[PDB]
Amino acid sequence: KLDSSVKSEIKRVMNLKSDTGINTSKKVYLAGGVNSISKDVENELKNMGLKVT
Amino acid sequence: NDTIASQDTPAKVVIKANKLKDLKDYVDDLKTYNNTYSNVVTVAGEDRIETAIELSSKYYNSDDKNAITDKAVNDIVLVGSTSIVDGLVASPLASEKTAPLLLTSKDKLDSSVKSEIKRVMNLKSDTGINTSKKVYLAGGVNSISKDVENELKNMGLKVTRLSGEDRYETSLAIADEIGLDNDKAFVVGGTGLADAMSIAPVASQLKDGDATPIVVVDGKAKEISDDAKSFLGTSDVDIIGGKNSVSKEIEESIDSATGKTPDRISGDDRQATNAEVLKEDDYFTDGEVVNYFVAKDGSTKEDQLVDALAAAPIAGRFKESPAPIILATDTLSSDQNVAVSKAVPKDGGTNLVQVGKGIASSVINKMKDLLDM
Amino acid sequence: RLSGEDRYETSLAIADEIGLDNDKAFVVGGTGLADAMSIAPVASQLKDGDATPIVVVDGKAKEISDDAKSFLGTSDVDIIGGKNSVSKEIEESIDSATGKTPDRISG
Amino acid sequence: ATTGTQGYTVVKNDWKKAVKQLQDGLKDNSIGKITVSFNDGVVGEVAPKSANKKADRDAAAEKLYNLVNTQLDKLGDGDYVDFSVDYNLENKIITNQADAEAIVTKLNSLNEKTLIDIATKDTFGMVSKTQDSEGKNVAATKALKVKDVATFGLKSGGSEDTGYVVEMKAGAVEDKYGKVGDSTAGIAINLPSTGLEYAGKGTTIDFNKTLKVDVTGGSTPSAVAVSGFVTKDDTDLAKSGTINVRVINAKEESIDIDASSYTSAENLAKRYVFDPDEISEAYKAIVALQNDGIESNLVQLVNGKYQVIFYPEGKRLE
Amino acid sequence: ATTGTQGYTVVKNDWKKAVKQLQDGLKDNSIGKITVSFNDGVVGEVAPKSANKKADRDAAAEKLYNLVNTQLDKLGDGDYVDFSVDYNLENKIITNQADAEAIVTKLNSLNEKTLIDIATKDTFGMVSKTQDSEGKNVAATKALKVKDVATFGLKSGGSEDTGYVVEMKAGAVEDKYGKVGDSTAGIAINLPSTGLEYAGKGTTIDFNKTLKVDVTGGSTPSAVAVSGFVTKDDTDLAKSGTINVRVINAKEESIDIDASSYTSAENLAKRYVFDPDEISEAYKAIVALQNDGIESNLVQLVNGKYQVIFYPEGKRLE
Repeated sequence: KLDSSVKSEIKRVMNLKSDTGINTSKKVYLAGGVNSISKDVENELKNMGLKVT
Repeated sequence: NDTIASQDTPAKVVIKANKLKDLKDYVDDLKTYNNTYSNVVTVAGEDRIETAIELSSKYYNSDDKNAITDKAVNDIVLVGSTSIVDGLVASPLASEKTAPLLLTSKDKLDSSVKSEIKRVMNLKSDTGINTSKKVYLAGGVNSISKDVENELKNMGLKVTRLSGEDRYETSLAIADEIGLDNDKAFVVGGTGLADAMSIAPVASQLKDGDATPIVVVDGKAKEISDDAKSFLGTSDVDIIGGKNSVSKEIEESIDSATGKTPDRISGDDRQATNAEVLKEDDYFTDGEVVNYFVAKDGSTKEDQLVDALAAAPIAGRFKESPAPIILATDTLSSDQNVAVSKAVPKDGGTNLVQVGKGIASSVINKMKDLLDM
Repeated sequence: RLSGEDRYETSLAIADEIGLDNDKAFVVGGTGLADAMSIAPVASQLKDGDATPIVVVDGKAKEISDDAKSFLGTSDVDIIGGKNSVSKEIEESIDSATGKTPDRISG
Repeated sequence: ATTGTQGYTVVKNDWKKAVKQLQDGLKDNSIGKITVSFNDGVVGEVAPKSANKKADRDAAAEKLYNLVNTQLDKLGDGDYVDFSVDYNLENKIITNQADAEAIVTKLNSLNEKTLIDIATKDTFGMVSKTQDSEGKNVAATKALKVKDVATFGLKSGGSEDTGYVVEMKAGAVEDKYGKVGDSTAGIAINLPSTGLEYAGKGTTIDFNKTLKVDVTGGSTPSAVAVSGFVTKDDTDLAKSGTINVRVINAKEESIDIDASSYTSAENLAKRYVFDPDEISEAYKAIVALQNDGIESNLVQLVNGKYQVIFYPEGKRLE
Repeated sequence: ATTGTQGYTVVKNDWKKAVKQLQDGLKDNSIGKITVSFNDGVVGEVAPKSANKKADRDAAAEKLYNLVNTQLDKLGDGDYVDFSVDYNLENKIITNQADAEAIVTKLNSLNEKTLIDIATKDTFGMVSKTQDSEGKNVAATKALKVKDVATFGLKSGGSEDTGYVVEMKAGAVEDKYGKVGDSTAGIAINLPSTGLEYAGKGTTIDFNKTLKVDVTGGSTPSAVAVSGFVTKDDTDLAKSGTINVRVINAKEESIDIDASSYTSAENLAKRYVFDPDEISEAYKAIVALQNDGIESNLVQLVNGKYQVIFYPEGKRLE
């Protein structure tokens, strides 16, 4: 589970908002496989509207 | 037959139609839904103390769009979390001193409040404490104990207490600190808690730079105090609340002292008086008030008006269009419904700030309806 | 390997490799096996070097996939098979996506 | 190219057909020069050495494709290719004899359109050159259709170099304009003296303005004229100038309002955030076109449908 | 430009370094023009508008990178980029004051290298300008080193536009060449009068040929000379002309025979099929170089190692 503290820092540091378009330049790099960062967490980042590599 | 799109665009949307009118309508709806997807904030914590902290963190030493100040502050206004009576006229003080209005438990300074004080004033070991770093305690010892005052002093801050034996002397102590420099002042009755909260945003309007002071007077006395008379000098006064809050006797008294005829903004109850504050032209312009705050009215319990106390400075300084506070716990009055309707432009409101938790959803929905949100 | 989770994604993988360069494409239903075989020779007809791609779509769905829409772009489409293989809903979907009226060859 | 300017925005999947339109533009001579830019920086100029020669135009078209094909085929997120296209729609010709004949048939499909009806005692129309023995106008034999006024076909000196050019030849009309039984002599019909060639002139034949009658005088007519080929710019930009083409790494969302299922303007707002000025300018151009007849590049008649283009900022959160 | 020609073959992973060298080459004016080709077709020309201006050379280098960066970074299997590089190593200047000083340090690191040793009764070498009281040559104080024949540093008047240019100034030597105790007068040491400028002039200083002694006459020497800057090109190619660089979508297999683990010639044959003529021509040039002293463009001394280059046809079956 993406920690709520981490989700908040992601939105804060990248400035993600409802009134603003998430253009193709907002990117999140997951450094590790599924046993380090699960699929559930990757999908939560995708669900907010970010490119996730 | 096209424009050059941004490189970061996720799509090329081509909207086609046989009839130019069907196109016109699709593009009109698109414009409408695009613009509308954005505007209603709540500011509340699990406690009234946390609500005040949430307000301080959002509006003082904050980068927020409606913040009163963006830099570290030199002044705090502190109020006893239970004692609304003592801190009653502290909102315009907080407004003019560019200071958050915080709530504290009487006996122990709350750790959350202590953290917010250090944060909002930026207190440090490498920096000299000149005679200007200040904490104003709005209230006597039965609202904010000596223990708490000494704890603020222990942090290394100058602590000034604006107080007296009662709400009246306490109010003048606070009003004296605000200063009466625009030849204008507000007056409210001792039991007019909600009335003081209704006018608090207005008093908190910096008008020609200065906030306007609020004075609590013994509304059932024959004359106002010599201290009130001296403070009021030769100024214009606006009385907030009906004859059951501030008698006609007191209005005459103010007239005689100032030499100028005082105004009266009032209704049959607190929600009505709140509505009247909004209707008054000196305080708000018709079809030009877009920003609104909502807080509990105190009907269920009087001390629950502390949310409005802490919100009022902010409402007074909000952007470049001052906001009122609508007092409503479970329901809006008919007068409030009308007032907002006449205050708001035909186009609706642009900001709605709910302050505290126990405001019923009906109230917010109704405010959203009145403001077309 | 040109593949996907199902027949539809697999078909686009194959159609993508063929490339849609003549502004023309073929579409068949998931159960339209025989229909795909009926048009396969035609798709296989080269015009100025290129074959025409065939895409399998969910014939009972409300809309074709975003992948199908993207791949098809603004091209002319010929649907092979009846309403039980590729519903009228899917024909409309292809029309809306391409902006061009698709044809239907069926029995 | 500069974001927001007048010009075409092609998506990645359609790069080949868009580039084909520029290649056709170079081959057909609509385009005198293409300055190519990868992202924001200029990387090459494509221009035929001599517009008169076919080979030079084909060479320019091949070089264009070779230059941009990997850049376009491998276009990443945020990347784009801009083409600044110096054109002169007046120089566009038809390089294929099959395509020239395809345009001749497009013009011939109008041959039976009646421009002016036969006259009556009540309504003005076509009358004869000479009055009867009593000095009165008698009705003409036939109505005036496009077949009367001009014939179509490819020009005599056509070739792949100079182009096949569909050509209209003004006819001759002995018949005039008037009322039957009237003593005043019929008014002479001015036939097309300009716009006699259509080389596919960086344009498409505007059938609303092409071969259209312009009666002058209202209730009491004094002059009648018929236009030659009047074209419309495939982009609304002027018959000479510079247009920007831009390919981007975006998906094409075709929204046909006449369709049964299309993305509702509501769900479109829910999926993407749009530039308010991009919307309001398109809306103003629609209102102006609807109310005053004022044309704009933002809204255009393309394939019997009015179209607008939107490039949203990005997707909406959640 | 053409498979099999003399020139460089860069693999995809090193495209950035190779393009940087061409960019540096445009910036330092080694390169007057780069004609770029995507696969077999020419797509652009990179050339500074005016060689004397820095900005025009930087613009040429940025255009070069912008043009080729996607094509190279996204290079697919079977794709390639060819650069035809018009250069004139003689126009190379050193356009960065940091790079010019890097070459001055290169030259200064030679200063202590002995060119001629001190003479002895047994051996010819350096002797004094004037003979002793008995009319015999006496040994010189010190050996002849490079510090004694020339000084290094960047030329005055330099700027990024005109360039910094590393410069040699011939020194002065009073000492001569002979044997100690010999009556014949010492021979004058001829100092560098040419090849005095070096901006890294699209070439690298050949230290085997630069600042080298040439004794003439034998048992009775009659002349001694010292060369100035004698260069060897970044390439084996002449001081000026045209070079072909090609980037390809291949993995680089560095086969160092001096290594502990390298691909045995057996396993190399097992993994790939090699052109027999590519092998035998390389082998013949190795044999000629080994048995006779003969140098060849097929076999070259590069970074202290003899190199051959192979581009196999493909992988072997099984």
